[PDB]
Amino acid sequence: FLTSILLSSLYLFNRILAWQGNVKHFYLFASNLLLLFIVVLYINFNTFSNSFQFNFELFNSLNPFGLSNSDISNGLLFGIDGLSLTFILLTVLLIPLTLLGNWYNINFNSNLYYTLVLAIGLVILLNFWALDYISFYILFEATLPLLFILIHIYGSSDSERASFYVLMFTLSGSLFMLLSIVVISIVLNTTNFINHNLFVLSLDLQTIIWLGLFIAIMVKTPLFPIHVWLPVVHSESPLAGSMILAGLILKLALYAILRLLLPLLCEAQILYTPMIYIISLLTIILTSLATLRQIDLKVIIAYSSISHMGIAILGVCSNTSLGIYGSIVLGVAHGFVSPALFLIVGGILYDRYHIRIVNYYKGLTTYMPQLATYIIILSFANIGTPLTGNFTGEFLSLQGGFIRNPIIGGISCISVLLAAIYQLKLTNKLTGGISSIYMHRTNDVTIREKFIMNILIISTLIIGICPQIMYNLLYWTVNNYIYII
Amino acid sequence: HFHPYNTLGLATQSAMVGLGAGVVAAAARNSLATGPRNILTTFSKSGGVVTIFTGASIAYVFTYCSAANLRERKDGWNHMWAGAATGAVLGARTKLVPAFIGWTVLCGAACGLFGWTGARFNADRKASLEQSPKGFVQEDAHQTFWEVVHRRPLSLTVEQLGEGRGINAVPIATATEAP
Amino acid sequence: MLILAIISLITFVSMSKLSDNRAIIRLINIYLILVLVLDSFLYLLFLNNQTYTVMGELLIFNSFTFYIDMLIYFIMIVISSLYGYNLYNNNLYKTLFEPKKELIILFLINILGALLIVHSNDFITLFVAIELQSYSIYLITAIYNSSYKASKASMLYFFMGGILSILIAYSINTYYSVLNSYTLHSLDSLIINTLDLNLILIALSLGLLFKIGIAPLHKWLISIYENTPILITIYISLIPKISILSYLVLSNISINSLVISILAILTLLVGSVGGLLQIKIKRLLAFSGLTNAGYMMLLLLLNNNEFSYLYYITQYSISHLAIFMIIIFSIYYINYINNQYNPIIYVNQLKGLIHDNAYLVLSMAIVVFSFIGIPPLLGFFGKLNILMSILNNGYYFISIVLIVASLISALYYLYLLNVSIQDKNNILINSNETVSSVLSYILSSLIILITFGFIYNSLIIDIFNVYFN
Amino acid sequence: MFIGTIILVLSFLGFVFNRRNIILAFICLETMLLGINLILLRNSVLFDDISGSLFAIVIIILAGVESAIGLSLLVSYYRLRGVINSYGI
Amino acid sequence: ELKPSSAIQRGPLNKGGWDAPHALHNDGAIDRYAHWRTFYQERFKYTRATGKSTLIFLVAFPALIGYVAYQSEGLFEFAGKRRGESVTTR
Amino acid sequence: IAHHVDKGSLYRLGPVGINRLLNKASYNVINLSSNTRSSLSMNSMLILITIVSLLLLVLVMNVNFIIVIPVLISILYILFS
Ligand SMILES: CCCCCCCCCCC(CCCCCCCCCC)(CO[C@H]1O[C@@H](CO)[C@H](O[C@@H]2O[C@@H](CO)[C@H](O)[C@@H](O)[C@@H]2O)[C@@H](O)[C@@H]1O)CO[C@H]1O[C@@H](CO)[C@H](O[C@@H]2O[C@@H](CO)[C@H](O)[C@@H](O)[C@@H]2O)[C@@H](O)[C@H]1O
Ligand SMILES: CCCCC/C=C/C/C=C/CCCCCCCC(=O)O[C@H](COC(=O)CCCCCCCCCCCCCCC)COP(=O)(O)OCC[N+](C)(C)C
Repeated sequence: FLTSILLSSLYLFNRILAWQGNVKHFYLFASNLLLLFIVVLYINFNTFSNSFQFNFELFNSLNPFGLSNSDISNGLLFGIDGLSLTFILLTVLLIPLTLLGNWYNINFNSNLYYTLVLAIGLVILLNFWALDYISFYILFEATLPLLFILIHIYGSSDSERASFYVLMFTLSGSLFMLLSIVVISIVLNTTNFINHNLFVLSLDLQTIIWLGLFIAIMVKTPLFPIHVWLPVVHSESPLAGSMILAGLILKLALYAILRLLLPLLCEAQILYTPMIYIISLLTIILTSLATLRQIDLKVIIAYSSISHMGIAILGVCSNTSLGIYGSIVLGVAHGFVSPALFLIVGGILYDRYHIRIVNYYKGLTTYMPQLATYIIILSFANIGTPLTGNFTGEFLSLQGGFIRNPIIGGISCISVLLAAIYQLKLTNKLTGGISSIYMHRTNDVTIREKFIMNILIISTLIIGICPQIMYNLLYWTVNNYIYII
Repeated sequence: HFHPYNTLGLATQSAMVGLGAGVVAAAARNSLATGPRNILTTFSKSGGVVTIFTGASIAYVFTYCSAANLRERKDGWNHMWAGAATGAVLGARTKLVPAFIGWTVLCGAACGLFGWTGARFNADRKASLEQSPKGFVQEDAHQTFWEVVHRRPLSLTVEQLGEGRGINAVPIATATEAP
Repeated sequence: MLILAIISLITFVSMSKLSDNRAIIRLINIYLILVLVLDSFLYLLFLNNQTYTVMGELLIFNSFTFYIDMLIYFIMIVISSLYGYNLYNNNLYKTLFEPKKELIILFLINILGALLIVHSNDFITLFVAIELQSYSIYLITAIYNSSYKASKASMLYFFMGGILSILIAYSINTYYSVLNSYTLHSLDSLIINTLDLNLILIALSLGLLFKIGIAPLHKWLISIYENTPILITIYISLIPKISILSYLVLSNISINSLVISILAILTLLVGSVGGLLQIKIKRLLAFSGLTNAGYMMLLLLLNNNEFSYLYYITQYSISHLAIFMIIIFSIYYINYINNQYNPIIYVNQLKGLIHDNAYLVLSMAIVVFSFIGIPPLLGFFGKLNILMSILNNGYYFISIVLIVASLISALYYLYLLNVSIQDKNNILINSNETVSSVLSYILSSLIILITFGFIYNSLIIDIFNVYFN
Repeated sequence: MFIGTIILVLSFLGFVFNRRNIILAFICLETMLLGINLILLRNSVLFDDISGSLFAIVIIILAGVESAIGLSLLVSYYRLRGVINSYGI
Repeated sequence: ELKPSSAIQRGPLNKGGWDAPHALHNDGAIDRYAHWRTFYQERFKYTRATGKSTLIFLVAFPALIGYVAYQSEGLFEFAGKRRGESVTTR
Repeated sequence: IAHHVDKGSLYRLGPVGINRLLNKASYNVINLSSNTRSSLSMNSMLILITIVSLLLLVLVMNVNFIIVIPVLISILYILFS
């Protein structure tokens, strides 16, 4: 049955490629089918169980091609809790929006581009299903060649250096992640997201293991020593690469610090949270300050994403239920509101004028009133202006970080000010003034751009008016990672 | 414990081995070259090689043994300080201050990462996972390095971590109970 | 059955004309295929790591060495397909990829000498087989004698192989002068404690290892690999590597050696940063072999390293084979053919390869990302299982040097990609003649192995568990 | 062991610092093989066995075959360049 | 005599589609300024102002808030407190 | 911060300084055998140097391991610079 579904489906695909040159209609169709499938899975999800509900094993020895019903299991496990399914819902409603986001600008070799974008989306979808450390790690770096090819073939003038940096920095942190994963797999002889809180390592073996995982998380939720590939890989990517990156990869490393570190490095983690607070306060302040002198326009939103991830990390590392919940709300709400900003700068503003320097853009209200409406609504939604989901995440993460250490909570609370300075400094320059003498007047915002914007604004407003709507997934996982004896 | 180092004589021995290594490398550069070269161009057209060898040898072993005698314990920090001194000597041939500082800090970081892994190219035998007790403890004992248990002693948690943040010598539940 | 082929073959080749050489190679190709298919059931001999010694403790046959001979036969089937099949039917590729009359003779004699090293138990079998394969590489290098570079390379390889063979002979007779013995089966766990065999056994391993291309003495081999023609160098890069390393991994005489660790650190360093600013594709391609031989010098320090070794061997062999075959295929699309023996030299000559045969670039990208060690591909599990043996056994500085070396080596691997996915002005639209069905199927098989070979990891570990334990 | 060691060492250093022609390199290679023979046959006599004599009679034949192979290699080096340089190949 | 084949038919590459008319007048001064700022690092050099900034923001400020963060870990509880009650522990 | 720290000194420890370090180290190890007109004398003297030098190193190295670390640091310095 299940094989006949697939070679029906492969024949479906071959015939519509034979009769239609493009793929994008079928990729949109498969994306929305994947949406409906994940929401049917959410209907059948048991919230009253802490355990992993929809389990499957791939590449077992008794059945290498397909599912596994065995006494012995050495393949790759997959399955979800509420924590996984939160990010799966966030991922699956963003994949059609990034396929839709480049519906007209990619002209030359379209089918390659849409295949790469859908492939990256599928890899990141399967990242949240994984249940081994090696099964997490394999999909965790399957993205990188596709990102390299996507950034190198499509982009601006400088897409060679950006493609190199997205392979280089990510690979360089993630190799030390592999070091710690190998040490875990030779001590425990098991890599598993199920059993791994039962095993207790020695304190100085834990403090050796924890370093390599935290270095990779410092590279990928980019904290201050290496926060540095991120503005260039944003500022020189195509549109769906930027959107998928800043909506999903950074939140994937935010998911990895919960899933991989907090269960079997508890006694290490307590010894190291002051160092994490040094690094996260120091990547809030110094990056939020370095945004004030920026000549380019996508680079400002890249540095914004740094500062918001720095707020979220002191939520997960807070040893508080409030901080864990607020970091999850911040990750999901940021994954909504930031790709809308990258669409504002890269889609409505780079398709029309093909330059990204700030000095050309002035007085956009008088020819584009509803674009300007979007720009100011998204600016305030990005700041931490409430009823938005960004303030719920920032408020609960700042509260957890105040519980764990009140002085670094006191100096971390100024991120409310620092995040608003550069954002409103950009927004009043874009909206205010006489219309630019460099810009000739173009079209106002189109139906598909307004469609993407309206979806990404409603989904922040619903979380911002009621953050309880996703507590039913998280109330286990908010208690799961707390170590208060 | 530890016993104090012979900074005097280890530094003399290091100056001897650096002098010999400079002799050998200057002879090697003499033999592997072009042009009019004779027997006493070994120390004129050497490129300053004996200075490199002896200066690095004196600097590293002096700073290593001095830092281990000043700190009165032996770990990888002494390799950090001695590599910083070696990077100072190797960076002074660069007559430039920022490159000098770069040589100092980066050679000290590389040598400290070297000395923290054991300061050995090869392996240690009994420290290996292959030649150590591993797996579960089979009954309750002092859990060694490379070993796994199911539950840890809470007294070890209080002594190693602290009595502060969320961590206490008795859980919050039974500290607050009705009788 | 190699002996049969040599005995039959030189008889048959002396009577053929030069018009028949290519067809002769086709015959031998199919012959070796039916030695794989019809005769591999001998794996049933080696249950539970049962080991035989043959010819009076002269040869040793276990399942490790059975896997190595299967690997060498598979690679010889690929290489002999590359000689015996035309790329295109042009008057171009006939004057470029042309076999000599005595090429397949020297191929099979070299495969014989390479098998009698891995299957070897005593030191004179080791010696005689080392010189058999060394004279064969001398003559395979010198057989395209209408070439200045290949003649100079054969002379250089003669002298540098002669020194390092006399060093092996000195180490063997030096071992004999302290032990009236030839076996390392003589050693048996107690003699090593009460006898200083360190200097002997390490000098033996070093004289064996400098022929691979380990780091102080690497440049002469890089020059031989750049000077030989493009079909010869895919064979002489692979076969001494896998034969000599499969000897030195099976015999554990340099366990926890300080000298081998120094030279492994130095090999990983000088191969990674050595091939960075290099503009010739075989140079670029040979420093990759230098680093990937460093990763084996690491396993020489190990006890019980047979999984990590054999996995990373067939990994490197498939990846090596495929990346040379892809740049064989890119010769059709370059705007400039020099140098009849070595028609593509500079790596910028493959610059617009995505706009002419984009699936060749898909091929190329797959094998280059497997060289880097990207997790969906087969090179990742090789590097992973090497790390699982390095960290298990206490080599902590070696681990970080391995990681930094792989990160530095990723630069010049991706430089191939960076060149090939680029804009080109005059692109192909319509070409009349086709690439060989027989020979492009081999490249596609080698890719499908690399991409979808992670599927069978657990099957392979279970079959490993039974036949080696 | 003295005569074989010193002929091997002096033969090796005469090979290494050869800058004058190419056939000095060949004959220094052959004298290296002679020194290896000397050391081994002395050890066979001192240990009262043939097995060093076995390896010595095999390495005689291998030295001969390497001389034949390598001198044909020099002839093919000479085919296209009717001169052999003094500094080397 | 080594020329790639007679049967190639190679021709020029086009991107394809519509040439959008120019919506933006380039500024040479703004483009040169922004190209100068984007690639600022390849002309960056160490000076005294650079050294002041590097030591102040990379070593001095991390050491300062490091001292503050390690001195004050288990100091403060403010959860349920009253008048005359300590809010620190040590 | 945006010029002297983020684009200035975090790139000297990052992609801008590593490119220059690797450029210099690769140039030095490629010019390691640039000198002589001869291939053969060059490589056969190179074989002599190492089987001398390694033996000298282990002669140092079983006496004391501290006095051989700066020897190897200096060998890396003259090899890569
Ligand atoms: C980018 C990230 C970089 C990360 C680098 C971290 C490397 C840090 C290494 C830590 C580590 C290897 C663990 C690595 C495991 C996986 C590592 C993953 C890959 C890492 C690549 C090497 O530990 C080394 O630490 C050095 C200093 O830290 C020492 O230096 C030297 O100091 C002076 C010598 O006397 C010299 O005088 C000076 O000359 C040297 O300088 C070394 O001697 C020591 O071996 C620890 O292993 C060891 O720890 C000890 C103490 O528990 C274990 O103790 C045993 O077990 C308990 C009961 O049985 C008892 O309690 C304990 O008493 C007992 O003895 C051992 O079983 C052993 O296992
Ligand atoms: C009719 C068949 C004729 C015989 C065909 C034999 C061809 C030899 C080819 C060698 C290179 C191609 C890779 C093939 C790997 C085979 C794995 C294997 O089975 O090797 C075993 C494990 O290997 C190990 O430890 C480690 C081996 C690592 C393998 C890593 C590569 C993984 C992906 C490629 C292999 C899977 C491809 C399967 C595609 C269906 C060890 O030796 P065995 O005594 O059990 O062999 C028995 C194989 N027989 C039954 C076909 C003779």
